[PDB]
Amino acid sequence: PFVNKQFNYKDPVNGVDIAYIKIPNAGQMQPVKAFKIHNKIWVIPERDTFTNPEEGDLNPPPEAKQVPVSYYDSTYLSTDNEKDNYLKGVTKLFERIYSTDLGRMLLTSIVRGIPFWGGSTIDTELKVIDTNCINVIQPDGSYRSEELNLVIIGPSADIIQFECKSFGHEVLNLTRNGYGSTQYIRFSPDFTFGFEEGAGKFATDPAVTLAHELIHAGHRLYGIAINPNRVFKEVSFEELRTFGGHDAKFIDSLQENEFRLYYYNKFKDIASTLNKAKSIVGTTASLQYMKNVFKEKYLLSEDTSGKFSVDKLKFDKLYKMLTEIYTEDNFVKFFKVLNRKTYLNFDKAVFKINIVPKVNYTIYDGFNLRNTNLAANFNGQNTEINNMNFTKLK
Ligand code: NI
Ligand SMILES: [Zn+2]
Repeated sequence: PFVNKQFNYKDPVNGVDIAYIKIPNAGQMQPVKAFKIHNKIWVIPERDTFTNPEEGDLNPPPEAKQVPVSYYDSTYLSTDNEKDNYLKGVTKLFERIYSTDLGRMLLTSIVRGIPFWGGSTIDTELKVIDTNCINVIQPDGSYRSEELNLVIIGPSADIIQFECKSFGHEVLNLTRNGYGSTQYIRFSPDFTFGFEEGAGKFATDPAVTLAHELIHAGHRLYGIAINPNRVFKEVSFEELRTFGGHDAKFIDSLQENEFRLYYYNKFKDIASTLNKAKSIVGTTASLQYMKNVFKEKYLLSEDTSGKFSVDKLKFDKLYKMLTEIYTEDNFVKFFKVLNRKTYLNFDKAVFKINIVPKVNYTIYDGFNLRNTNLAANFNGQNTEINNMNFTKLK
């Protein structure tokens, strides 16, 4: 959200909000420089070779999809200057999202969405799940485990394949059992995608793209994501609800109620677990403090005795906010930008962009800069009218 510090990539490490860290992902990875831009939110200006052991190399595979479906450059985001621009780009997009009431609400929900402490085998002990933390190097070279909700990280091999990644549990389905897990969003502010509205060729505002992933992240942080195997005529349920607008109508109402009820019961389990709890692992967190943190997250009701329960009214509000109010469609309305009308894009294009310079893109106007000839008719997003801002890869 509000990012109160303007980071430069070369800013000196301080072990607090600028640090070298390691990701839970097994293997002895080299520590990477990361920046804490807000409570619970970090940015790692590196290509993601870390979250998936089968995706550790950036070269195009022999059978790669071609532009504009995929795009490959093993050297993208390999230099200090690129990483600085990436950090600054990602930060600007957070400000753009935060500048809307809707984005302010979403970013708040995200910060509150601490992944549940369901790490213990003793059903009376509260314990953090290791894969919801990062290890932060300290001055003496020791590591300090820090909980976090969200990491923005550079893309893996396919530069334009953005998505939410998270570490799984051996038995728990964290993004689908109400628990939640730290979300790693593969994202780049340095490219964007085209759509058609000889029809004009427009570019998606990167803030909409990022907001889209943040919506996925919200579902996944509250453990209410829909299994990708659930689709409607086909596109996944999870994508249709996230995109919103016209295409949401293809979601089966009954199926929608099934999941609302399902996740209702999942929240109830969480409340019972909290009630049961007697021990807690760690240091700066009292069990009372954590119970309160999760009361806050799941909007639980608490009686005089201190017992937790789920309020169906509060639950309905929260669920609707996360699944119906936070949509790409609704963000487009708040940004007042042009966006493709339907989830599936049959006229794709890919462009290199640079959002960082003020002459190019602003927190308040994106590409459609007020008091320029780019202000009207979404001229700023028109790849032919605003051609200096969009370099077509193919
Ligand atoms: Ni229709
Ligand atoms: Zn999506």
